[PDB]
Amino acid sequence: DLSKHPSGIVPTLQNIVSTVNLDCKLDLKAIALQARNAEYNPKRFAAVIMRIREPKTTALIFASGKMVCTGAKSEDFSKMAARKYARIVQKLGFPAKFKDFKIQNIVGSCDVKFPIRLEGLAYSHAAFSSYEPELFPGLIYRMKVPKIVLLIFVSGKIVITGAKMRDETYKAFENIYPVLSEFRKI
DNA sequence: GCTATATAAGGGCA
DNA sequence: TGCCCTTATATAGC
Repeated sequence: DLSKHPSGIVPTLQNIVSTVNLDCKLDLKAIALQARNAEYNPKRFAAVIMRIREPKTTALIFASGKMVCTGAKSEDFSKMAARKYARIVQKLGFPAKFKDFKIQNIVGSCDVKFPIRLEGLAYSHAAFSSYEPELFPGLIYRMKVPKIVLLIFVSGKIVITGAKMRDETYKAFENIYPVLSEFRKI
């Protein structure tokens, strides 16, 4: 699909974070007692942690009725898993709705299949880069348009994060592609 | 396991 | 105020 992805590479979506408002106060201890695949340690974190096999995800359910869903490989899968959780809560006795579902972070990654001269890339783009190999082996590239953060490795492996729309993930990778090429390690 | 990245939700505390 | 708490996930040298 060289028309949409000129580099001929499509970043793989790895993790999606979403939120939804169940729109009802939830008794968390009641839920932690009735729910099987759930864990709740208020002294550690103020949320019940639930999980489902398909789509493989984890939800953080708060007393406020708010809910975080993480782990899905796509946006649809995240909405889908979010709905299965809402229905679990519904079946637990709370008048749970599904208000304001929103994708909050999309995580993707790809392999350009060639090593990068991270120091040169960093040096040529100081304004956007943070490369301190002794702290983290990857170059932290904070792209301005779109506002996306890329983790660039010597191996040619790239992690694109911070997107709320998958096109931001694709766009960021397309913008960075010619840059990675410019600093290919020979 | 850790280091780092983005992100939401909450309680708790300087 | 504002930071960390926790969860997921790719990446990789500790």
